[PDB]
Amino acid sequence: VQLQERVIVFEFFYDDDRTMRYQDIAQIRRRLECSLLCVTTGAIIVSNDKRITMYDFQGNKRREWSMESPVQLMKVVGGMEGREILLVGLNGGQVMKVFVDNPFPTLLHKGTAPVKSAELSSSRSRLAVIDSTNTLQVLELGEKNELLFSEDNVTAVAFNIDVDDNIAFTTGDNTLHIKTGSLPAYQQAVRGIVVGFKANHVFNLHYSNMMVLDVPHAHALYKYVEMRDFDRAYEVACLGVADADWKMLGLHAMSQLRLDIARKAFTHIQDTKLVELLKSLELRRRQKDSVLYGSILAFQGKYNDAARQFMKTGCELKAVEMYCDLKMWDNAKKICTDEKVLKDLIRQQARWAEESQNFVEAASLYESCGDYAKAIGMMGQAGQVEKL
Amino acid sequence: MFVYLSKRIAMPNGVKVTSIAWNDGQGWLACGGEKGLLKVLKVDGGPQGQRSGGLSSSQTLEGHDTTVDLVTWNQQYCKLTSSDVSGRIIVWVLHKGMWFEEMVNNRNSSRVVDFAWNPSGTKICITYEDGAVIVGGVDGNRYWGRELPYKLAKVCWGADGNSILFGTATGEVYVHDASSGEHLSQVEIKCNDGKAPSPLAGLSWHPAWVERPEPLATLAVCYQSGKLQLMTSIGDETPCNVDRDLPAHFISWNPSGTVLAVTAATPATEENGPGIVTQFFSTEGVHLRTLRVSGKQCGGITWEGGGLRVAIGVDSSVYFANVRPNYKYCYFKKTAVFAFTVPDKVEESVMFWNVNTNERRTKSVRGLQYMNACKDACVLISRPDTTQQQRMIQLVNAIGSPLETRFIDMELYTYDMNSSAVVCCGDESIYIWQFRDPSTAVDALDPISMQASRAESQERVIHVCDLVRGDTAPTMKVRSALTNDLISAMCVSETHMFVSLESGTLHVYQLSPLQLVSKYILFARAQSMSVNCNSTQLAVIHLGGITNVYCIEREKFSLVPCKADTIDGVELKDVWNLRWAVDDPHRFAVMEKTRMLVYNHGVAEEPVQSCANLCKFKSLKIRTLQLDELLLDPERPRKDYIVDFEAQLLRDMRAVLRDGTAKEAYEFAESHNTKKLWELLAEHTLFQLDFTYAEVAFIHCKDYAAIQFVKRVRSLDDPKKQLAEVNAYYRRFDEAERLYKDVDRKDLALDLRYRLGDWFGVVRLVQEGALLFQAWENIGDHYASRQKWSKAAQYYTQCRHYRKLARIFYIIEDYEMLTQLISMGEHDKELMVTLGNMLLTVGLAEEAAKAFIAANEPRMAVNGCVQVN
Repeated sequence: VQLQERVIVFEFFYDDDRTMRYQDIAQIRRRLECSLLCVTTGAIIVSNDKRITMYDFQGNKRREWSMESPVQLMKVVGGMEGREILLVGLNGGQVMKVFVDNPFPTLLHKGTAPVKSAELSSSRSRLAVIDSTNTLQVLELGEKNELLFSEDNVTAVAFNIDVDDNIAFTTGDNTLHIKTGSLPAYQQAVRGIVVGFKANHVFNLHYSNMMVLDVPHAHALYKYVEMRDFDRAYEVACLGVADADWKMLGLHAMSQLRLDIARKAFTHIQDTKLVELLKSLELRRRQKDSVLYGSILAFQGKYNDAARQFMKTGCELKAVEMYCDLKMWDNAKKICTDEKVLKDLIRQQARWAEESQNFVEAASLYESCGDYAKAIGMMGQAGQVEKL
Repeated sequence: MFVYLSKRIAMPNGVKVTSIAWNDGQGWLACGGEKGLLKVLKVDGGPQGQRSGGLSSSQTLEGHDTTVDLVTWNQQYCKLTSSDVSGRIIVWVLHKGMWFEEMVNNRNSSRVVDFAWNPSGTKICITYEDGAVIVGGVDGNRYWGRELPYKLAKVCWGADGNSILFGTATGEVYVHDASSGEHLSQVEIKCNDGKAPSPLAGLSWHPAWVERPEPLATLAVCYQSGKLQLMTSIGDETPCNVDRDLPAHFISWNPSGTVLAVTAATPATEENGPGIVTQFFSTEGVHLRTLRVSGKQCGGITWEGGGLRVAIGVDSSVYFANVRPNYKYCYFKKTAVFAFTVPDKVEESVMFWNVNTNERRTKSVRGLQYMNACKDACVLISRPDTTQQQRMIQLVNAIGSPLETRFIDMELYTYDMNSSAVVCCGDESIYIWQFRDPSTAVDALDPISMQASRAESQERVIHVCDLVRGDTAPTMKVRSALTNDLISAMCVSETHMFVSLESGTLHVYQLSPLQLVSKYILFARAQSMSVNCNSTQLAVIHLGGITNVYCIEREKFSLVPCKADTIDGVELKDVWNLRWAVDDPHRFAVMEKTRMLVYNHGVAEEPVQSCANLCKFKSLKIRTLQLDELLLDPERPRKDYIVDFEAQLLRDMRAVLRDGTAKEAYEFAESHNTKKLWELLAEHTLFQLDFTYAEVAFIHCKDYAAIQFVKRVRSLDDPKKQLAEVNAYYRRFDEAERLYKDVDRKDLALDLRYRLGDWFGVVRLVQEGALLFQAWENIGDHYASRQKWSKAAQYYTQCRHYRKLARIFYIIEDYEMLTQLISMGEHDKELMVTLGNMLLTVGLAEEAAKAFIAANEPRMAVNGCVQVN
């Protein structure tokens, strides 16, 4: 806290009763003039115009850097104790890392406009730069900063502290975009600027009001499922999606002949029907995408579409047996066309009628089949003397 | 919010009630009456005591020579106080369960008109008609006494506890100090005309929101004329003054502070005769409900300590009216959803509680006003600003992840949702947000949320009176064309939409497309409506209280108004909840009075004694939620608040399967032909190792997966493994692993525990006597996804999986072990490149360079040393 004549450094701690407390651990009785201030583990840093001066907690100077342009932004991005990184933006478009042990800043970004705000990724392998024109550029850092994306009229930006490729930026039309990877951005249209971004929350400040907004991981999951990339779909899902979302993910993974992620998506559902579907599918796989999506839809509850899918591959026998096993022969008769399979299907009808205590119908089915050897006994059981 | 009479207690001798006061802490109701009648009854406020009618104690006290005029309670010490016309005041304290006097005083100066306790229950303001005030302590230590000049008639206590509000005989209200008692200020009144001094009948300030950032309008000032003015502070400038035509004599806030109750003794002017009419409002002045009983004189009105019962002194008797508060809740996908208030916030906390896994996700919603659900999604409607008439409509999924949002700037009053639209009605206009293509088949592949996201939204705003057709142009322009018939209720089906008007007309629209396809005439205005599964029958709770199930026929769809055909055998009074069977169009459950009835085809079952709110009705099962107990510990829901009932058909099938042959169960199932009965039959015969009944049951109800399961179980040989698999099917995993062990097969047990995905159990099974490392890695992934970095690091170190362990260490800002990792990862090259890049980015280039040379490529090492100088 920079006061009118001192700088007071507090430290936060918890007592025995698990109630957080503050203790003032340092006072620096130096009237300091700066445009930017940054505290760290053991030293404070002030910055005015061109000069960045780092002081210890007593008040003795520790280091100083002279830049090329006046400093617009300064922010500690974390590091080892006593070797903590800084991030500086200059009027010349230079974004640089100022290690508190080094006297030499390292160049990250060379921009064409004064840098108003810039933040580093959680993994610090990607960088977001806001220029003087309120134009945001996110690039992959390296020997040359390869640009990933750019978006205009950005008022604020934040990186996800817990997730690497997850950005949340608020534009000037009071809209809060949330990008993940290469996907488009979920848009919420909320007032104020985004000041923080964790894995499952967005801390958005509007004047004097801080609001915590949930991060929809289902929205990214849908898009990842749509374009048939499933690794990122699973990774976004693990951050917390509803049970129906896991169900849909597993079903789509199965329908793309990708069962390894399917076995993992149905761990979070607690629905044994999909689990037995999975184990039957792997029973097949230990021994065709249009063949097995028919099986998926059969287990789903749409047998007509399943049979159509089995028609698509040209093998009608599997759909014929599937319709036989449901014991509705009306829909099984049209699909079956082989000369022997008509007799086989009516024989199965006769056997089922025999086992279903429907004796007159069984006799009629046998007369259609012509199996008089069993038809005599079935007709005797039915009890019509004249027909006998 | 619903009300219904549920008890009546007669005073001895028929002595007319003059005062009544109900304790909160324990439940000791107290009543008073002329000739010095004073009674203390004990009622159990728990739902068990409401079902069993618990009245444990009844003691007639004495010590008053004339009518007991004022009765007040102290809930911190459970101390009663009573008054008399003669001018005596008696305090009463419980000794070993009974009531005895502790102090009797007689001022012999004036008649006491009020006294009250602070929220702490530490000071009592005994005030008289001459204006004399005495503030006494708990024991009796007189803090201060005064003789104020004006004539006092009503006295309240400040919410904070440092101010005392007084009321004059004329009608003016002042604010004084708790300690000094000087004339601090005067409340700004505007309901009072000021032409003539009107006496006041209610003055209560509920302290439930003292430490609230925006304190609610819990102050209440009521006059004998009937003008109610709800203020939020001592000198609030914009009260929510809501007027009522009826007069007023007594008011009472509920213990939650969320409902005010104002009672009036209506004379024989009306054709209904003399009576007692109680109006129940919310804190915003919204009129919630009204209960009318027969009587001539009103003695008082009290609330039960749980705020679920109101005791009304009608002439020479006491009525207990059970109060069903309007709970904003829903249930879907094995997930209850319910909102509740915290005293230190303005927002409302909406818990999404999965009861199958007890998983809790709390969402903060500001000014929530509606909640509903369908298939795979829920709808939350809120008003973030009370002044600004902007309504936020958020479609969310099961765990609360927001799916879609809309903002409509018109004043809605009724709301509803189906699988493809959200419909909200104001006075006359109707907003329809179709967020999904209704022609698309909702399934597990394409749930409501995914289809809603992938598709486009169509918003319309139509009027009640205009005959919307298929070719009518959609518009977002509300119309305030002055039509007298305002909308009173509204309901939505999966294929239609039903609006009720204030007169009693019933418009029936389609949805896809939006056509006003019919009109009907109902017995009176509908205050609540619901529609069966296939939109053939429609249950309506009218304004009087009578519920009727009208028939809706597509053949009889004509634009001309006509009478609607009801259903015989269904005429219910005082219904406060209803649900329709989502799979059977005829069955429906009704919570009325204190009991549940499960109608099928119009004929009910035996009443079931319950007060749990109805949540779901499906597969002959009825899931209900005891919200009155759940809201006592909103942050700590217990599965014991979920109560499952069954239909008589289901109970009869259970009885047949319990003590009957398999053939009798088969005959029962074939005669009644319900999916649930076939599933139950198949389950019971599978647990008894007979598979033909299971096969025919899984054939009659359409389930190909279960048929394949039964065939797979049949194809096995060892019956113990078959019973283990059957236990695995029906979520009996402990027994399945037991029966797998009993055939010396631990492999099948660990496979079961891995497929179910409790990797803790896989760890337990593996440790008993690769896969242990795999289970540890999965637990580490689970703990990482919940941002538990320490425990994830624990299980990754136990797994010895350094690729993710390094990322963990980078996250914790713990570079000691990060630099350590090189020694144990030297045989990994890619890990070295990643570690060197990480330490390059963090600036530690020495360990970065040694990691890079552990990768046998030092050009990046010298590069990193150069870039950091």
